[PDB]
Amino acid sequence: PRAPRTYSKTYSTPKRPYESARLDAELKLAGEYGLKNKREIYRISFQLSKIRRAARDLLTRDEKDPKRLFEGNALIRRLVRIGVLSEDKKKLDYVLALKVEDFLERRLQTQVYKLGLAKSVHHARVLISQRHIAVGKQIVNIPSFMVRLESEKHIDFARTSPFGGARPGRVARKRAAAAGGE
Amino acid sequence: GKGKPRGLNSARKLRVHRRNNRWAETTYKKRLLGTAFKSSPFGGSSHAKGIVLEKIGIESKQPNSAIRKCVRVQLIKNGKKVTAFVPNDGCLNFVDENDEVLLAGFGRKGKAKGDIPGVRFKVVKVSGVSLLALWKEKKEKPRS
Amino acid sequence: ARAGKVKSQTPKVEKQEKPKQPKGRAYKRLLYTRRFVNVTLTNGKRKMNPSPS
Amino acid sequence: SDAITIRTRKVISNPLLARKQFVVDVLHPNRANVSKDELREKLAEAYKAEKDAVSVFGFRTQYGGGKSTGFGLVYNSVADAKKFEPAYRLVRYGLAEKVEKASRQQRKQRKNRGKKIFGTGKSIAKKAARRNAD
RNA sequence: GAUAGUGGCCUACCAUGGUUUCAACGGGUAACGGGGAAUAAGGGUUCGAUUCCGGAGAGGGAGCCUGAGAAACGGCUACCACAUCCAAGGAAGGCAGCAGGCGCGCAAAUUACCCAAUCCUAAUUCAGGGAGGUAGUGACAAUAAAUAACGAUACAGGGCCCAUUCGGGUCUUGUAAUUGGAAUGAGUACAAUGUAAAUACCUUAACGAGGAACAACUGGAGGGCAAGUCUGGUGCCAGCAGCCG
Ligand SMILES: [Mg+2]
Ligand SMILES: [Mg+2]
Ligand SMILES: [Mg+2]
Ligand SMILES: [Mg+2]
Ligand SMILES: [Mg+2]
Ligand SMILES: [Mg+2]
Ligand SMILES: [Mg+2]
Ligand SMILES: [Mg+2]
Ligand SMILES: [Mg+2]
Ligand SMILES: [Mg+2]
Ligand SMILES: [Mg+2]
Ligand SMILES: [Mg+2]
Ligand SMILES: [Mg+2]
Ligand SMILES: [Mg+2]
Ligand SMILES: [Mg+2]
Ligand SMILES: [Mg+2]
Ligand SMILES: [Mg+2]
Repeated sequence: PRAPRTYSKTYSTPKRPYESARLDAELKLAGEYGLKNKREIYRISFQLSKIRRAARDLLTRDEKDPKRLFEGNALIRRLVRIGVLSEDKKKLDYVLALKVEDFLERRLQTQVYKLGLAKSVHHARVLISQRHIAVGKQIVNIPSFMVRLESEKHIDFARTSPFGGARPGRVARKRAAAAGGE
Repeated sequence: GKGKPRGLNSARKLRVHRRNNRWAETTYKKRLLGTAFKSSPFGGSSHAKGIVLEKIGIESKQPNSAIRKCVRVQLIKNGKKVTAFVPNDGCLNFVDENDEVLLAGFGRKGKAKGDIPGVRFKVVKVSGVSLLALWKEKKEKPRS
Repeated sequence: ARAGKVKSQTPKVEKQEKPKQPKGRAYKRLLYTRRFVNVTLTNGKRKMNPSPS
Repeated sequence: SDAITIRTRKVISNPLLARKQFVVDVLHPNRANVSKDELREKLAEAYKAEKDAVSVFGFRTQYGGGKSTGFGLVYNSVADAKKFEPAYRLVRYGLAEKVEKASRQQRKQRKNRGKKIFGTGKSIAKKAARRNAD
């Protein structure tokens, strides 16, 4: 009889399974951003949709009306923080025009790739999974982390691991050992 | 015009009329009369276990011709006798007389499948093990 | 027996020991390469599984 | 470098329990997990109070090492620590010693058995003896 | 009169009312009510045994004792139903508490550890608590995501300095049981956390990757509907096929 825990399904499947063009688009997207699943894409889409729902609702209310002024503004701020909206477009009307690419071009994946540190997206992903790459001296394991624009300045290798300068570890170490008494 | 009443105080008529009409919608009727419990061999349930009486080959409907390999089953829960199709090429010789079998529906919601006349049920599991598993040779039938 | 004859008849051909497919994100990458990177041999109507005959 | 930069954040002075309570934030660098005893010692050195008048509990590593966050209390005297601190914690520290109960089930059974007799069962014993005999 | 008190609540005398096509009454419910849940343009439709709030019930029906409070069932008395132990005189029962068993079935877990937390009870800081928590089982659902990453050489595609025929290939790509150093947790495991004591997590000494491993399955490839008129077998048979076939 303890208080229930809240779950939420964070993605939504397409309403039509084998829409070929759509499928191809999805594939292309995956290729672009080193996505393990269509599931990731779906998640992103769902997120976008949620935002859109909010925005539309806000629009439906009169402009300069309190609720719109507040909630909508907050949403806009959030978007700007995340780095999906640009400073030109703090508008709420522009929130509807966002599209899936802007969210994917903001993952700790893509960001990692686009700052050096990588050589292709797959490599970056591997690095992320492998516990290389820290943000604010905090090692991030998550490929789809959503880099918060002000933290984007701080993406670097960890103080642990090689690459960012510590003990080589595992394979290199083994090699060294082998070299040692020979 | 339009057959329905429209007036701001009609409401009741709209309700009652709708209720009356609803009975022409078959699914609704089924739900309300409770024909899933009173009739139907499965007691409104997704699956049922039964004991194999005998193995019967059934001749398919027209355009087609082939002996289908079904099984006459008597269900444990009520005692009603039903025909159940045994899917896949071998499989009929996995069954035998006096064997406990798990039957699902066919996939037509009470109606008969394809060309097999009077058969409304699949065979899923014999003596506790999946037919598919047996067929693919992933497990063996642990006698009866 | 009438039942299960065709299966009995068929020659028991064994699966060839192959190099394994790179499962996961790697697989997706491979697929992408096959389709939209290479764009190899395009007829106009771009085919997926062409017959070798 | 071992460093072990210890920090006492969120310091509430509590006269009602004769203690000082705080969030312990400790830095690692290159070293995994600080150990409680060491932390306690450090706290004692910091605060001048005795090592047994210090209590530290509920630690978690930052993820990816580097830091550990936990909770710390420093009592005014050892006596105070003894008479306010939970028994388990004391035992862990090394001050108080383990209470030796049987498994609770056994205790329950014993209680039930006891319930079944009215008064101290010396007369009962005698009855069992004599009656058993004849 | 009775009750804590109001009242046909019951009793005496009297009156003939009360409800109803704006469904009374009766019947059914595979009906506990609600908060809510699933779906999701707007309107709706279906579900709500179940974590909170009400209400009922402790096999069925009665009847009561004690008490501020019970018509209580981990109180009692009886009957009916089912059942134990017996030296046959008698005696004890009530898991819709937790664990567990049998049965029923399409359908559901350990006869585990503890009051440390949450709260509750008592004469009470102390004792008690299968309330509750903690692990065990658990692909109910839900979140995050490993199953490789970057190189060289070796055959092809693409930009082309110029296209007397070449070709260098200056630049970019894919493909080879070619080959190369790097990276890693999945595991293990000193420790230290964690914890009531432990697991596990998070942190980490030590081990831990080269194809035969540290191997991804589940379904499909006529159409609907993404994907073959490839190669064997079968020959209106075996079978497939939700539908057309
Ligand atoms: Mg590390
Ligand atoms: Mg009911
Ligand atoms: Mg209901
Ligand atoms: Mg309910
Ligand atoms: Mg029920
Ligand atoms: Mg019962
Ligand atoms: Mg009772
Ligand atoms: Mg009981
Ligand atoms: Mg009770
Ligand atoms: Mg139980
Ligand atoms: Mg289940
Ligand atoms: Mg419980
Ligand atoms: Mg398990
Ligand atoms: Mg397959
Ligand atoms: Mg098939
Ligand atoms: Mg085939
Ligand atoms: Mg097609």
